[PDB]
Amino acid sequence: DVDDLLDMI
Repeated sequence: DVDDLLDMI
């Protein structure tokens, strides 16, 4: 989840 949100950044 965290990695995908980081990419969302």
